[PDB]
Amino acid sequence: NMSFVKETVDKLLKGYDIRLRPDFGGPPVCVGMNIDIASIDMVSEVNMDYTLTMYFQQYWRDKRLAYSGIPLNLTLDNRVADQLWVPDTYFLNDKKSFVHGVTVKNRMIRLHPDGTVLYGLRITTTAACMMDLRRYPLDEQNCTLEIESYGYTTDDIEFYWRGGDKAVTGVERIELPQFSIVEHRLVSRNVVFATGAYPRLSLSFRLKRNIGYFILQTYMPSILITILSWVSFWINYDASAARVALGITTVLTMTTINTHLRETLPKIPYVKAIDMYLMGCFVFVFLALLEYAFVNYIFFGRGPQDVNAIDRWSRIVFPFTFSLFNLVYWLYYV
Amino acid sequence: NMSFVKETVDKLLKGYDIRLRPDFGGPPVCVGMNIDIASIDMVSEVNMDYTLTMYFQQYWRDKRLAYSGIPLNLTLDNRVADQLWVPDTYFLNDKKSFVHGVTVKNRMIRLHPDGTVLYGLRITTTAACMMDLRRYPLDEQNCTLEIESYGYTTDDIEFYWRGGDKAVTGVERIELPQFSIVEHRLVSRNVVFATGAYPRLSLSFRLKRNIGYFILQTYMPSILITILSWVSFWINYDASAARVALGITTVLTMTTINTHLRETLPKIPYVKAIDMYLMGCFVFVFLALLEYAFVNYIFFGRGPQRTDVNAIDRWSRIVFPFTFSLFNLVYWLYYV
Amino acid sequence: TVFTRILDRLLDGYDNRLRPGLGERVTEVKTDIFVTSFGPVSDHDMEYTIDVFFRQSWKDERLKFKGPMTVLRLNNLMASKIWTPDTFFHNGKKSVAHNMTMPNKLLRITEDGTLLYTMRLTVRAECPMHLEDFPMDAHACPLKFGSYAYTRAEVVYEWTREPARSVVVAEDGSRLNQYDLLGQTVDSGIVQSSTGEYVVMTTHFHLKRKIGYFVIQTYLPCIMTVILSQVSFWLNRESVPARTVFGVTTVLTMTTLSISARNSLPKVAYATAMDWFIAVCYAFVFSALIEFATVNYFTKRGYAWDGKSKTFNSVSKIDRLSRIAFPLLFGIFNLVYWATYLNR
Amino acid sequence: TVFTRILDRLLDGYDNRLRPGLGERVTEVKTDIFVTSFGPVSDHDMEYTIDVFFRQSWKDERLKFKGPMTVLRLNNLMASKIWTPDTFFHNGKKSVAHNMTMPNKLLRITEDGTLLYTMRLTVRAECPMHLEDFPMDAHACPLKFGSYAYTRAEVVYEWTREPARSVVVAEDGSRLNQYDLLGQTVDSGIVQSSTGEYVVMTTHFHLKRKIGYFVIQTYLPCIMTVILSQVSFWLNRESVPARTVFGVTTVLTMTTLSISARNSLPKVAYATAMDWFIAVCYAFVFSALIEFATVNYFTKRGYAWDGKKTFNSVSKIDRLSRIAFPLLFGIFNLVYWATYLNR
Amino acid sequence: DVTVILNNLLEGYDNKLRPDIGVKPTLIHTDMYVNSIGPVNAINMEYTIDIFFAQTWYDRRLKFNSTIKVLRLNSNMVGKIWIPDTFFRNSKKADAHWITTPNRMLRIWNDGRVLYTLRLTIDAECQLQLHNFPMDEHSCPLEFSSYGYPREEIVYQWKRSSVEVGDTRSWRLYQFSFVGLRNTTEVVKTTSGDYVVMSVYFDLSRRMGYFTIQTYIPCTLIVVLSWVSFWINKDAVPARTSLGITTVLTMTTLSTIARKSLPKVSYVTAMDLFVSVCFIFVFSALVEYGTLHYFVSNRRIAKMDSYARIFFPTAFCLFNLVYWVSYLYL
Amino acid sequence: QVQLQESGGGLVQGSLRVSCAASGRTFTTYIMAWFRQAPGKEREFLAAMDQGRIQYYGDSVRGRFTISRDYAKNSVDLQLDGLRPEDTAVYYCAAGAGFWGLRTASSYHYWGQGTQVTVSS
Ligand SMILES: *[C@@H]1O[C@H](CO)[C@@H](O[C@@H]2O[C@H](CO)[C@@H](O[C@@H]3O[C@H](CO[C@H]4O[C@H](CO)[C@@H](O)[C@H](O[C@H]5O[C@H](CO)[C@@H](O)[C@H](O)[C@@H]5O)[C@@H]4O)[C@@H](O)[C@H](O[C@H]4O[C@H](CO)[C@@H](O)[C@H](O)[C@@H]4O)[C@@H]3O)[C@H](O)[C@H]2NC(C)=O)[C@H](O)[C@H]1NC(C)=O
Ligand SMILES: *[C@@H]1O[C@H](CO)[C@@H](O[C@@H]2O[C@H](CO)[C@@H](O[C@@H]3O[C@H](CO[C@H]4O[C@H](CO)[C@@H](O)[C@H](O[C@H]5O[C@H](CO)[C@@H](O)[C@H](O)[C@@H]5O)[C@@H]4O)[C@@H](O)[C@H](O[C@H]4O[C@H](CO)[C@@H](O)[C@H](O)[C@@H]4O)[C@@H]3O)[C@H](O)[C@H]2NC(C)=O)[C@H](O)[C@H]1NC(C)=O
Ligand SMILES: CCCCCCCC(=O)OC[C@H](COP(=O)(O)O[C@@H]1[C@H](O)[C@H](O)[C@@H](OP(=O)(O)O)[C@H](OP(=O)(O)O)[C@H]1O)OC(=O)CCCCCCC
Ligand SMILES: CCCCCCCC(=O)OC[C@H](COP(=O)(O)O[C@@H]1[C@H](O)[C@H](O)[C@@H](OP(=O)(O)O)[C@H](OP(=O)(O)O)[C@H]1O)OC(=O)CCCCCCC
Repeated sequence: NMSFVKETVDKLLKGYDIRLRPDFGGPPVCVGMNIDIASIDMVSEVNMDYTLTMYFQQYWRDKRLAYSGIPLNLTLDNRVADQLWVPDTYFLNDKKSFVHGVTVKNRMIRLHPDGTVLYGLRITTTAACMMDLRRYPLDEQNCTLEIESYGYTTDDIEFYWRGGDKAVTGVERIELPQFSIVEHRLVSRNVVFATGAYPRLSLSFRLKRNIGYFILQTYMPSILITILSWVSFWINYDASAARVALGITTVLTMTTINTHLRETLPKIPYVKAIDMYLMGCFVFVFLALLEYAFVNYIFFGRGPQDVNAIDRWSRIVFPFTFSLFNLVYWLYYV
Repeated sequence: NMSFVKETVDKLLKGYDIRLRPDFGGPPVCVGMNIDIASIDMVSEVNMDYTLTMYFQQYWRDKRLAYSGIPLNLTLDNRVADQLWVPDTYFLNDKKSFVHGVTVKNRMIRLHPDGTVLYGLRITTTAACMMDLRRYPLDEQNCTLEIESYGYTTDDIEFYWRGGDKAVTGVERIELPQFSIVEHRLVSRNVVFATGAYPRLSLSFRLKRNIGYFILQTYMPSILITILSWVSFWINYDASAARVALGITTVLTMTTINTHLRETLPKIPYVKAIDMYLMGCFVFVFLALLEYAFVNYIFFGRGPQRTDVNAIDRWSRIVFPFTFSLFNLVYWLYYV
Repeated sequence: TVFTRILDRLLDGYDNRLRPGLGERVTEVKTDIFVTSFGPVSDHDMEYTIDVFFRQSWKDERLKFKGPMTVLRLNNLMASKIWTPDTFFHNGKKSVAHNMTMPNKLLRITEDGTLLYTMRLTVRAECPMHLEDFPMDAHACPLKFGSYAYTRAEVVYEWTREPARSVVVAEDGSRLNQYDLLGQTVDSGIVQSSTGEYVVMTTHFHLKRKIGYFVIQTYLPCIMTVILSQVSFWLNRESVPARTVFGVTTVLTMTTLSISARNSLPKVAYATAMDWFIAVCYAFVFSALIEFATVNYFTKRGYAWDGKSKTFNSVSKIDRLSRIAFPLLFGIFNLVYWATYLNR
Repeated sequence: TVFTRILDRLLDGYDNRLRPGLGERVTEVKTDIFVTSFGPVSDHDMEYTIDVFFRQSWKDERLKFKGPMTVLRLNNLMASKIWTPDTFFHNGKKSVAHNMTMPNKLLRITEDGTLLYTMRLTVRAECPMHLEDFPMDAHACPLKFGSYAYTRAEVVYEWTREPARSVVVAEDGSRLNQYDLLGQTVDSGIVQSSTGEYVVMTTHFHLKRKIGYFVIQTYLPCIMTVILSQVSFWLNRESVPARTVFGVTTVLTMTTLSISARNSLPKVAYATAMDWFIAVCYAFVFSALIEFATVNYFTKRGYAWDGKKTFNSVSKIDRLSRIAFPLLFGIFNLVYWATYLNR
Repeated sequence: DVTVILNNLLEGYDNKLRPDIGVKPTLIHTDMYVNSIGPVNAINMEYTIDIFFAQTWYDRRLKFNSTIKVLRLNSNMVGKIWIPDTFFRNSKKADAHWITTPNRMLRIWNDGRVLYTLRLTIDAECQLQLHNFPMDEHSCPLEFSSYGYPREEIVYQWKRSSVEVGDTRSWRLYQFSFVGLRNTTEVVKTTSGDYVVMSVYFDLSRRMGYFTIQTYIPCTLIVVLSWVSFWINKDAVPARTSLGITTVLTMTTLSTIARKSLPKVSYVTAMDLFVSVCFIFVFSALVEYGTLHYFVSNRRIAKMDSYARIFFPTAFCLFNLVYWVSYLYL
Repeated sequence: QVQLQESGGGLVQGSLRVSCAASGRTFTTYIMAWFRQAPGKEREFLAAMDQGRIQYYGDSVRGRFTISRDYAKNSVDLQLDGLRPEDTAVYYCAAGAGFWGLRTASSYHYWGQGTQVTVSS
């Protein structure tokens, strides 16, 4: 009942060599993979990576572990995985990863009577993404997980997603705070190196960024500070201290919006879509204060050698030009 | 000189079962504690913790480890501690701790010819003490370290402090940049869980916060901003763009002082008693700005309807330094 | 010598690689949790830390003995020689099994083979948060555990006592800053994974955020800046530089409070209940500056009333209206705002 | 069964503590590096992350065999039972050998005893950067690796190919924000030490910082602040609260932008080329208010010019400042951006 | 040949027993090559140091007589030979290097002399007495001794070349400069016993030029900003008030940033006395106009602008003569 | 406006599958649950499923009724197996974040409209 099962397992590993690939001279072993994703923890633009937690599982058939007589599937302790052959699959994106160890090292060995063995891992990995943030924050991203064998080439090991396109599950359950997983793909290909041609699988996501965080923090005050630079056109030209002070305060606020948003974001060498907007709204803010110096120079500087017409012109023109600026901006990047 | 010492040490380890404490079926074993503190590294109010680096020693006797013929206290390599029973003492406050491992793992085994064995660890621990910051930064906290065995109850193991007044040394030689250690206490007691009754020793440090950092960074700018809000009483009431621009700049500064003092502090749902002061000094700033609107409404709104503008300014020049002096009298005698 | 050969007899024909009764019956593992310190709940990572004494009791048939002691209180090395159920945490992110100064595990064997195996764990578990009523929200943080490799037909988890009394939180070990643990709810569930059905034990810690910090640092500056922007209604209409410096600066104050209070939060796309308050309080400050632009457009003169009194400007009807309207409408909005969200 | 009996014969009488050819010859370890991602260079820590496949091949006479296979690929259990050269990085700070899901190593034995041993490492090496031309500066971040216990007379490192073709980077794995990886330059060397002389393989990755972040975050806010202070020369001379608010605020902004520009840099105690820009741009800002203090010392009237008594003139030194101060700031931008865009 | 020698040295060798365990204390000659002294963390009162630590000691259990004359070995023999329990006494964090192999090294000569060196980075500890900041100087120590073996069992000793300093130009000393090097030998008395403690003292002065262009240049040029108001007309009461109160606002901004770079000590540094007196001269400038506007307009004083144009640049420059001489030179 | 529109059978002798399609809000992070209310005004818990696919069942129904969510289509499905005539009641579809919940009806702030499931003997 039970001691026969101990006697079976003790002579499966009697004379077992964990340095030999299964059918070491013969055909390559086929390792089928199956990923059940728990969560995606953080998607960092500063560190250019993402954290992925997943149930990473591997089927392969090993004839040296084939038993007979016992009809059930031998669910063994995780410590027997140190006494078996397992594939050396790694991740090229892998910055810092760990197999969970509470309350034990989360491994599973499930032997089948034909020799099929399941090796499941619960892995929290930190895979890298170089992100194209040139349309930030109105952009789509593409984050990839690059599974590949390390020491066995395509003549020693083969990879395939198990279940076709239903291999990776749990993607629909992922609710990210500022992204939205549109589509995931499963790619199988062989990647050549100087040492050999190794098989590679690729899980890859498409992350469309939600924009409601930046409408609240970045776009809506940048609109309304630009609008409050237009109060000086409804104020007479004699009020020098009034029209300067609202023009000085509106170039200060666009500065403090830019300094608070440069601390959030990484050291990108290009100009983002939000930097085109903040420097774009800064022009309409700064032209509203050049406008008073144009008015003050005409009346008080070139006086003895219209003043109401320039203000009356710009009351319609600068709201029309800024509304035209948003029409060009919000239709290009969206 | 060497061959006889090798025979005795290999005899003590022969047949030695490390799964059994000394007197496994008999009386409990006494384990005496002895802590030599290197330093207290940082006491973070944000994470509500403190880092303690200490030399941690344990005396107990083991009659399986008794030898004869050698007058020397045999100090062995630290790898023999994997082959001896050592107590499973744990720290209940412990968030994250590690035994230092340079250039070897900092353990020691010093056998004695009557069975006594010294086991000494060099532990850096991060223990969790929760803080009551209702008197910040004029407060006193205390922070404890709860030494306790895990697997053995009070019917299997006993703890005591070796020299229960002078067990923990090196407390007076700790330099903390914010804190001044007033005293330390050693308490030996028992705790009762669902599994059994366990022996527990506690090392507690009553920390008093030095306040010289906060006078020069928080209080004296809050004093001198509030005094500069009073310059708009010696300014004529016709100067509308002067008395307003002085007060509006002054309500900005009390806002921006609060922005730095919410960044450096944890998120606790009460008034931290530096916010008794800053919200209080914000009122003296905000009432100085309401004073001009009281002036500006009487002279220009209640003016043509015919009640002394110069008397309101002369009243505020006396009252507002007198009221702010009484504010510091109540504040610095309540919290000190 | 006597107790050594009792333990060596238990390990003669014992195999720790296989479940007790691997081909006969299921393995009931009774579980008990003593939460010492329900640690700090990180808002930005949407997680929480918890320290427990995670207890596991089950019967092993092969570890029967007859000796002097009725129960063997043994070392933690023998726990690595006996079958231990592979319990993992379904929502754990990065959790620590403590080993200072020794691995904090106790193994107790009674004389009928019933094992008692407890271990001290620091668990950093995931808590899905719904921040639509931030900061006045309350939410449940689950602690969910089950076997990793062994299914319902192999290992079934149970609670040692009645499940309302099977998870005990310590009194003195609170270790919370914002939240307030109102109580726990203990339940039990079943998954359908790609490898079978697993018995899942579950504890739900029901937290409620105290709003004391977020009133002080956000709401009271936002309320009193609206109270600032209404003071310029009481200033005279001829002080055009005084009210322009007054009005635009309180917009800069509300701009600073908008972007700084949003930082102390995750980056969700919806609008939190604090963000509804800051947006409307910005609109009172925004409308107070547009109020002066209407006053400035109808001033018709440039000089003010000298005290000895030429024609002068009357106090405008739109300023005497907004002294009454805008302080009242902000007080009515606080009755609407604070009764909508504190009632929830 | 057959290959189990082969691998046992290789490890019978084998000593993993002695060098191959211990008294006979000198071990010749041929090295190769495939850089997967030249990771983010840390400016504050003066380090750089590099993710490689460090490859080292040598010949062990004791591991000969004759069997069914010429080159038998192995699990890396046997890599710990066989002598491997103790290659360490001379400027590595804290690097990681990856252990997911196994140790990422491979040991391949040929039938003449030639060993192929590779391993995937994340080297966080040390790059000494002289930031005197910040941010228009170029650097050469080195990888230096050699043996640790065996001297020049016992082990000799080489490259597997021609040396410039050995260290090869990937075509898509850049992983850089600020820096251009403008190729590299490898070189061999010998580092004498109190214990002996060791063979050192050097590799200098030549980097150049992209300028475009600091333009839109420091240079463009500082230039448009100097222009903002020079807006005030086109006003009248009697609006004293108007021109003062131009004067004080642009000093506040250039004080704020000077502090916010150092924060993207370590705390070295000298003046970078960005700091020379802000200090001169602060001089044009501060001189605009000293210009107004000169004008207000000469104004002599409190009332402005009516649209319809004697009035006040247009302050002849304001006309000179309208010409000279945009000119001298334009001349300085010609001198600044031509001197530092050559180094 | 050499395999025969190595298995004879380990035949009957007990690595738990100190050499000469009942004869005499084990004399150990230590050596140290300081590769780099990294970032001196002023806030945490740390400093990172990379040193190559070497030790020689005689061991009569490892004697052989052969033609090989030296046994140059990897780190594989370190786990089979007695290695001293040298710990760094003031190390907050210390890590040996394990990439790619263990970076340890072991020679054995035929007379029993054993050389052992390893690569170590140490986040050591030194209490920075930050009086006279940022004009001060420190001597941050690095201390080591045996852990379990007292003075009667292990005695340390320096060699001829005790501490060998590298190039000093590839170090991460940013605000500091390596000016000196000092060693000592002392015996501490802890509870376990007397331990011979080696100690290396690294003298570090200041590269001062960072805090000039970050606090001193902004604080001086904003004190001069308040001096502009005295040359600006008397009856410009919105402008003179905006000169005064806004200059105070950026003094409060600069006062916070200077304290941020240094830890939260309670005493007053030389940085603090400069910022506070520069805050006083900005404080005094607005109070000067408050008395001037009240006595003249709201009812000598009519020349007090002419007096403040001379006295306030004089009082600030005479303060700098007191400050910069007595804190740098004396 | 969130509308938990239900569907499924209302006349059965035989298995049944009552469905509940959601609209207006993604309930991936929420908990969607099934309730029962007999004539007699007693809301009774039947089934619930967490975000992490964990099935909580009532005591009288553990083993008969099987819950299964579809996280893409935003729906929850109750599989009715072995319908005794005592289960003739109105089945409600709830969707909440359970605070003091997963058994309490007052922890679900989104509701279906009801389905008269009648078992005839
Ligand atoms: C994010 O970014 C990632 C990375 O760039 C994107 O992933 C890419 O996705 C596309 C679309 O799925 C991939 O293209 C496919 O590749 C597969 C694999 O081909 C391999 O295996 C074949 C046998 O199974 C073999 O025949 C192939 O050899 C051919 O292709 C190579 C290509 O270089 C060529 O050199 C050879 O000469 C051969 O021609 C190869 O070894 C391939 O099977 C696919 O072809 C199918 O689909 C196309 C239509 O897409 C159809 O026309 C064909 O008839 C066939 O049915 C297809 O080429 C690509 O490989 C992925 N890139 C990488 C680096 O892996 C991802 O799409 C981005 N978005 C998201 C949301 O993730
Ligand atoms: C930091 O803050 C913490 C928390 O406030 C402080 O911790 C507490 O410190 C006090 C001392 O200041 C501790 O009290 C002492 O406990 C000992 C324990 O003795 C044990 O053994 C006895 C037999 O030898 C036994 O009788 C005791 O049982 C009694 O006490 C327990 C509680 O401990 C109680 O449940 C029982 O019913 C009994 O009453 C116990 O097992 C006790 O001996 C001390 O009593 C002596 O001293 C008091 C005066 O202090 C005197 O009145 C008594 O007559 C007797 O002489 C005393 O009660 C307390 O246990 C600590 N609590 C915790 C949770 O750790 C800490 O001190 C602070 N540090 C600083 C520096 O301020
Ligand atoms: C947010 C507020 C928006 C207000 C938008 C208001 C848009 C709009 O149309 O305003 C016009 C007017 C403003 O009047 P207001 O009191 O500001 O200005 C007086 C008005 O012009 C008189 O007609 C003048 O006297 P008169 O010619 O010699 O007889 C008087 O001159 P003097 O005394 O200097 O000699 C002026 O001061 O408003 C209303 O009357 C009430 C409107 C209530 C609107 C309420 C809307 C909520
Ligand atoms: C940093 C700048 C420092 C400038 C220091 C300058 C120091 C210095 O000596 O200035 C004097 C003078 C300023 O002249 P400015 O136009 O400012 O002032 C007029 C001048 O004083 C006339 O003499 C007055 O007329 P009057 O005959 O009395 O009736 C006239 O009175 P009114 O019209 O109000 O009735 C004043 O407005 O400058 C120059 O002439 C050219 C200097 C070019 C200097 C160019 C420097 C760039």
